[PDB]
Amino acid sequence: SIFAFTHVLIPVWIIHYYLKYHVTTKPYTIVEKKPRIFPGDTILETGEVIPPMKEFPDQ
Amino acid sequence: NINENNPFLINSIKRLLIGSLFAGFIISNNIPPMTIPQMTMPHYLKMTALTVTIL
Amino acid sequence: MLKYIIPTMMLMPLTWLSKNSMIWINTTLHSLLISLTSLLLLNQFGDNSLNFSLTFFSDSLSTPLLILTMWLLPLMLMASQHHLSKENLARKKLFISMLILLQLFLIMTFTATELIFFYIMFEATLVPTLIIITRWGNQTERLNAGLYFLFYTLAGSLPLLVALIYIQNTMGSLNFLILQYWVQPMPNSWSNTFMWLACMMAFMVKMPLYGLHLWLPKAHVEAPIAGSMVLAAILLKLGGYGMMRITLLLNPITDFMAYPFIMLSLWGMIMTSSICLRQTDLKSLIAYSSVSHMALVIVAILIQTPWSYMGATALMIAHGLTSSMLFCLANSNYERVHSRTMILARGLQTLLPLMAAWWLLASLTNLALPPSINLIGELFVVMSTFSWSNITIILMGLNMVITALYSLYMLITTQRGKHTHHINNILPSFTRENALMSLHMLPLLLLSLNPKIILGPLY
Amino acid sequence: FLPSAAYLTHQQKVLQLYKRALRHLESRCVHRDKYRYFACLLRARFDEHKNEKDMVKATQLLREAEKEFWHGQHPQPYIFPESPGGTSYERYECYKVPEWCLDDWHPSEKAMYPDYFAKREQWKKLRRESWEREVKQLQEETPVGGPRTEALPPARKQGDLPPLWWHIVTRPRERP
Amino acid sequence: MNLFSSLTLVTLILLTMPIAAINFNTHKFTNYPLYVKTTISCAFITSMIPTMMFIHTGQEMIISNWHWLTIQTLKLSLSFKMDFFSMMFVPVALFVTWSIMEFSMWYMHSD
Amino acid sequence: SWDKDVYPEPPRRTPAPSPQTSLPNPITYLTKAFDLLVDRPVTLVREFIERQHAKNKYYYYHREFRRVPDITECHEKDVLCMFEAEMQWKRDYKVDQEIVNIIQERLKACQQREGESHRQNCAKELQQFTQVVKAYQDRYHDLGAHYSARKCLAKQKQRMLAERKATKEAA
Amino acid sequence: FGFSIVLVLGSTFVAYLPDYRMQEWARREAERLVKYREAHGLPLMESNCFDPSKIQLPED
Amino acid sequence: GKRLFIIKPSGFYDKRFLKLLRFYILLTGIPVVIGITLINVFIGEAELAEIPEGYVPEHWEYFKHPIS
Amino acid sequence: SFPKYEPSRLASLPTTLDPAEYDISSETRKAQAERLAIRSRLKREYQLQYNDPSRRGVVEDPALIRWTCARSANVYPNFRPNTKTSLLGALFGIGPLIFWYYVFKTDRDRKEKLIQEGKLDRTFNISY
Amino acid sequence: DAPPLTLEGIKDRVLYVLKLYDKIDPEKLSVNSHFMKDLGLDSLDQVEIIMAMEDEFGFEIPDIDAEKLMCPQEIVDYIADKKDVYE
Amino acid sequence: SHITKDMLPGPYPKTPEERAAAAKKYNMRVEDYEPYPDDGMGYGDYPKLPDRSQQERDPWYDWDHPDLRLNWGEPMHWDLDMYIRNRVDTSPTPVNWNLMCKHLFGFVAFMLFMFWVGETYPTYQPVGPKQYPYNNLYLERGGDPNKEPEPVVHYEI
Amino acid sequence: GAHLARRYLGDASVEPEPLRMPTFPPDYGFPERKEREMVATQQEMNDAQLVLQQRDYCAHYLIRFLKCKRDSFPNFLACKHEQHDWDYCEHLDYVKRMKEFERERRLLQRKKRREQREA
Repeated sequence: SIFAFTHVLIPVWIIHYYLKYHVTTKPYTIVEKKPRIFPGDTILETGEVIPPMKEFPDQ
Repeated sequence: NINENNPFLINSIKRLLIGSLFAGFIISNNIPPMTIPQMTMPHYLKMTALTVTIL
Repeated sequence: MLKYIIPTMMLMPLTWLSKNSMIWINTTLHSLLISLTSLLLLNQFGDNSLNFSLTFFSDSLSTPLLILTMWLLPLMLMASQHHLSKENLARKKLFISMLILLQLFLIMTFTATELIFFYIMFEATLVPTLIIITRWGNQTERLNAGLYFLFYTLAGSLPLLVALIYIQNTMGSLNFLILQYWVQPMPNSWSNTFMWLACMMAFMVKMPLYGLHLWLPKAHVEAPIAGSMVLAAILLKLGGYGMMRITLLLNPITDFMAYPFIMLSLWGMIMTSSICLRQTDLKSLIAYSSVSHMALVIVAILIQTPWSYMGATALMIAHGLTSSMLFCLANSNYERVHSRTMILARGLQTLLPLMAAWWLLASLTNLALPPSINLIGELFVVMSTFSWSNITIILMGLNMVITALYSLYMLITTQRGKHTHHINNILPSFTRENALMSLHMLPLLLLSLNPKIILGPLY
Repeated sequence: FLPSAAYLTHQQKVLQLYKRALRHLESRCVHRDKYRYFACLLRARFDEHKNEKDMVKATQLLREAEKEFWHGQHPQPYIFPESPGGTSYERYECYKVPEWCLDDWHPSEKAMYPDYFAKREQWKKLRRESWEREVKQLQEETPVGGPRTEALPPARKQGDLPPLWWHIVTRPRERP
Repeated sequence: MNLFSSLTLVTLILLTMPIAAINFNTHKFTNYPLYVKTTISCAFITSMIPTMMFIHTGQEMIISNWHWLTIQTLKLSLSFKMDFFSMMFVPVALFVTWSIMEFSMWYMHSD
Repeated sequence: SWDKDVYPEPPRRTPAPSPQTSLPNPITYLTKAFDLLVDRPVTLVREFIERQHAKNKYYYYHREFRRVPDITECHEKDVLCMFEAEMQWKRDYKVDQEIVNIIQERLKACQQREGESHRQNCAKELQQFTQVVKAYQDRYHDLGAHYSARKCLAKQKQRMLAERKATKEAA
Repeated sequence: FGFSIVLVLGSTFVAYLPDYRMQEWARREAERLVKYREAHGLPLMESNCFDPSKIQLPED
Repeated sequence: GKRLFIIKPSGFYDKRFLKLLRFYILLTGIPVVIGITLINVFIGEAELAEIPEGYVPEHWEYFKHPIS
Repeated sequence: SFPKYEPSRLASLPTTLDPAEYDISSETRKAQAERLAIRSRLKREYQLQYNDPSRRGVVEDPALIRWTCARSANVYPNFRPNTKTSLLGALFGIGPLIFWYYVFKTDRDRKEKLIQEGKLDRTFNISY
Repeated sequence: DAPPLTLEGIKDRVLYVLKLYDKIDPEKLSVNSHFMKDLGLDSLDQVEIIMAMEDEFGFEIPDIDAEKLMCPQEIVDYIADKKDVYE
Repeated sequence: SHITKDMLPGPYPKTPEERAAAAKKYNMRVEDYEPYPDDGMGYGDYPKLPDRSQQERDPWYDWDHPDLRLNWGEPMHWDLDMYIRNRVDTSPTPVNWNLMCKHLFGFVAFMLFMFWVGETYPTYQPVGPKQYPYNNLYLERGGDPNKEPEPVVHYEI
Repeated sequence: GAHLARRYLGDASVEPEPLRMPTFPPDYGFPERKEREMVATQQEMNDAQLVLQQRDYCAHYLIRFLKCKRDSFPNFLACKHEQHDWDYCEHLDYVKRMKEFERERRLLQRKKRREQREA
């Protein structure tokens, strides 16, 4: 599968070589929109929790 | 000269009716809900779609 | 710069002391090496222009146009055979050396500090072009064309000399910097009105504006390909270059006194795009395309925005390349069939098959292809004139619609639908023609990649 | 407005009106058998006064026939996909290369196809063989000073091909 | 994250190679339609996965570089975003156009 | 590397995904194969390249400039004075346009990070944007094409004279 | 001598060249000056580019 | 007994021009790309150090790329 | 049984209901006979100069050349400036020009007055 | 899109759909036998015959050529000129 | 070579000269050469023709130029550029022209009139306002960070 | 409906014209009844990236549904009843808005006709 080899590895290798180094030396490059945290979430990064959501009632 | 013994065209029609029977539900199910649905209709305003199409 | 002038001097006796069937390769190779050394000029940076040999200096108003001339020379030197190969040795060598001397006075014009030196090299640009078109026009009204040409360009550009001399001995010298750094604002009495109207009217003649424009299309359609290309691209964009230089004076009155030329320019733009919608004689449509673009350039110079000046110089360079190329395609079709009319040579998708690729590419660069330099120039002119007034955009967009319409008419009428099947003399396309297509449409796409080279000194 | 005759006769004109009305009734009427019914009704209407020879009453009826045709014609007539205005209408006029050309090739690519070019050489020799004398004499002897028609006579005289045949024999296949 | 940006840029750039293939052709490939169909199929099956990432969590991003003619107070670069519309819009069009590649193999076979 | 005090990156937030799934997990197998097939060999080639960087090294510098004094300290004509003065002013004008570009890049980044909630957590950057552009609009804007420096200073006199008569009428 | 030594060499020669009209200099100068202005408390891009202490306006 | 003679316009001059174009960009396109790659991967770019005390540099030592 | 189909400048009257193709006179058929004679002679010389194997260039069509010289540069002789010509000239040239002049003076005076008020919405209006 | 055409097959089809139409006789109906002169049926039903051939073979024939068919052999001549029916 | 006298100077007077000349030179009938006449607009002494000419001229005549509808010898109609098929279809329309434009303008005016009547007369279902709690979504509108929190709340019903 | 028909055909008085809904004062047919729980916890609301015109009532249910829809993605039809509950709560919210409109309608009707009968 030489075709599958070239067309899912060689531009992938070149573009991931392109997307770390040069483009991160560019400072205001690619920016993520943040995942949306919940009151029943903690944080993977350092680890600090949020108090949960309050009482439910009148359903 | 009615002839449709073609693997290509049965592949294409095959896979597009596949995408035209299930994939609308595959899309519409897990859309990220970016609006507020109305969902509280009277009578003859949700039935009006099927009513108009049947008539 | 003097190292760019003096080998153009020494390139002139090349054709003289080269024997027959050997002049061609020599002139081609040597003018192309001059084109490399020309592109070596680009040292310009930041604060100042690069100024030396006291008569000489280079802006980026002058660097890209100078490279345009010193690159459009050898292209033309190759372009102008098959219509004088069967002429004699003496007139052949005279033609080539006349073109070289035309180039020399062009570069002298583009690197002119002193505006009197500019005016001398301006009409020095004029005088060989008449001899070229009148001796090798290959039609029957070329005589009247040259006569109209010289009297319009002189009599418009004549009192400009008197106004510049008046400037020379009422203020001091005419260094462009000492024209700058010293310019006092001149008030709105009537003599200032006449002086502004003199300078602007001379270059209005040269561009042309709408009211003085039948100067051009006869001179285009009754000229050889060399004179037609140098005429269109280099002469009209030279007029624009000179206006960009001389507009630095008389600032605080041209707001008051530069209304009616905008109205004449825009209504002439619409009328010119409409008159090139319905003519025969394929050669004439590109001349009226040139008049449309130059009217837009004149709007761009009468407004005084850096957006307008960047769009102005980009529009100049791009339309010089585009109209020169499309003139060369028109010449190739006319040398296929000795007609000069349009509707006789229908077809030509089937036969000359990859000629269609170059008609497509040239006509889309005329269309404002969506990354093209033509689109960049027209877009920033439209932005700046919308800031000038919020109502002008109807005429701009209507220009855009009619420009696309006549471009597509030229595409699908000359080269679409049916060979007329009574022709039987059209050959396959030679390698020289495709070579000229390549030599036109490589620099336009390379400039489409990185265009920040060629925008104006108001960068 | 036609090649042979200077004008169309009245019987011809009545006939073309018949074919136009019948075609538009095809386009009007689906299911094809009620079409057949209405077509024989139309043919009955032309049977109602078919056997009359008052030529002035005939052209009176022809004028009223043109009026009654234009009153109820159909907007988009069903035209066949090779007709004028049709779905194709010289579709492959793209692929219709003339045959005066094909000889501005290269001798390598000419040597790739030997036999067709040898037979083309003997065709071209057939053309130049009997072009001058027979064709030009039959066109400068048998016509009048004013030709007064356009159908050219065949070469019934002695020998070779009927005159002026090159671009009419050598037309392409209309489906390459 | 590397994965999302890298896969969307390669779904752009895998729609570049057949133009390079005819530009380096100088032949008569009798399988160039098959080539274009299979590179379209590969582009869709590499593009559906970052949409799956979008609906799994998000990480909804813009990429931009290669500024050109940053003349006055603005700048303009190659800049494009993947969000809701730009994310879920693409694989639909890829699937449709892959089907049209099949049908144009058949319907347009004899030209 | 890039200066973070001038390109302010807000505090990172990333939640840990907690299934509660038994399909399970296409993206985990995806990113495992992605790391092992893409991230490792590109890093090996890049480390080879950086050893080739570390074979022999260069430097390039910032072209620092002095401060030539002023344009209000040149005389009537004095071209050799005004040349220094106005190339100084034009270098200020280039770097000032780049300041506006940096503020605009900050505003783009603030807009994209906060996503679908625009109207909070971008107040300070929009406020400093309107401050810098009020400065720019008041200072360098309507001078047209042939700025030398002198039309800017005539604008400067005109504007402060307007505000002088404004505070006199409202004093 | 029109493509292989002219076009491609001109393409490399205008591909990279100095900071044409002083670009990347202005990037780094702007970065240093904005770091300075937001460190030392001063307002970024103060108006009145010439000091109004150095003016003598006409009066009434 | 089915294949015909499809009349073609020509292809010889066209493919000759395109082959000469691709070969004569290839002649010094590939050495040019190989050279620029060898330069910017086997000599490195540059470093961003500040002006040291008491040192005056020349008009170079200001540019990232070494052929610049 | 119809409203008798008035023509227009565009809706051309087809050959059925002319009704001039009914009262055929002598000179009508004489004209059709001579018209076929003209088309016959022109196609005869065309097909003669169209089937020649020695023919190299185009068939050199004189009527297209004649019409080109008519539409291009034989406009100006003849021409006398009459009442109609001059009035339509001064209308089509100066009229729209002076119209656009008035509308541009209108918009520019409105803009200068509004920015002389001090309240133009120049909240940020940089690229002028 | 592959219809094969030949001489005698289309001669068979033209002769067949003339045989199917009723008010002619199937006895004296030769390959080259006339329409008006010998069968005796008039002009109008002759143009209905021309309509039948057009409605069968998928292209109109013009009224300039509709005057002059008059027998099935000349019909096969004109259709073989239309579709270029030779090898 | 080409004669200067196959061009067309001057006008049409007198009645022997130019009429015999234009018949012999334009290959037409003598009386059917009709000049414009001398309106003074230039226009030479070139004929007037019935100007529609292109979706007429039945395609089955089989002349020379198969799409231009020409005959190689013809007066070559003056506005021919404005008339080639792909430009202006002056075929006879199946109804009229006045009646066409009357129905079109009537339908456009009717729909815009009912649009205006709709614009003054909206729809609404019996629906309250969308209750936004925090002073009508304040501190998530355009701004005012601590200037004026202005009390407006909703009440249970 | 028929109220729309009355508002365009009969009088324009008795139907209150929309999008100017509070005309009668509050706590007037209430007296002493308002709680308005609103337990979305505004800080966590804004720290969540919900859209404007979604920062609404019952938004805690939406937060629950987003929690389960994040936590169970390739489960294709697991998260049903939470979004069902959000639908039900916003149904009740629409009912409350209908109650407001008909309260205002009957106030305008009965009040203004009692007033303009006895005056």
